[PDB]
Amino acid sequence: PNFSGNWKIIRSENFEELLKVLGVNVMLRKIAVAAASKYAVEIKQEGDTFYIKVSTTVYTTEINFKVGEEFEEQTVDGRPCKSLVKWESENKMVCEQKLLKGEGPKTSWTKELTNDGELILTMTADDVVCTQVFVRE
Ligand SMILES: *C/C=C(C)/C=C/C=C(C)/C=C/C1=C(C)CCCC1(C)C
Repeated sequence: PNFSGNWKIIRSENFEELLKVLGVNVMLRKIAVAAASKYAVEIKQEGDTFYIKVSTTVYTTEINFKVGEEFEEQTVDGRPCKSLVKWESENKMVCEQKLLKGEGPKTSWTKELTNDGELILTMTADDVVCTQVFVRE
């Protein structure tokens, strides 16, 4: 597959519920949900190496990794973690995360390229799964 692209969000479900599990208070959850309404994901993929830039209106972050090699990023609620991405199939990868310090919910994410040109991101905290769908810009 080629995940490369400038991806624009078209749907976001269960994001507030995810943030609630992660301990974010109500007003900030609503504000974060609003920022997700228009956010972008830019992917450059070369073989098993990924460069990912996630951007909202006022914030941008980069996530760089090679599949199967541990790296450091942050959880959704911003806690530093160690991460490891593996393929689950031709067009889907899964990332397991472990907190660098302390305890907290078990978090992870997945990225899938569908056959109709959508990118599906999921983000999980314990029992709660957020699903977001993007198309290429
Ligand atoms: C592989 C693609 C990944 C890991 C995308 C991750 C995206 C996020 C962690 C998005 C986080 C956001 C917040 C934590 C609040 C502001 C809105 C978002 C959706 C940009």
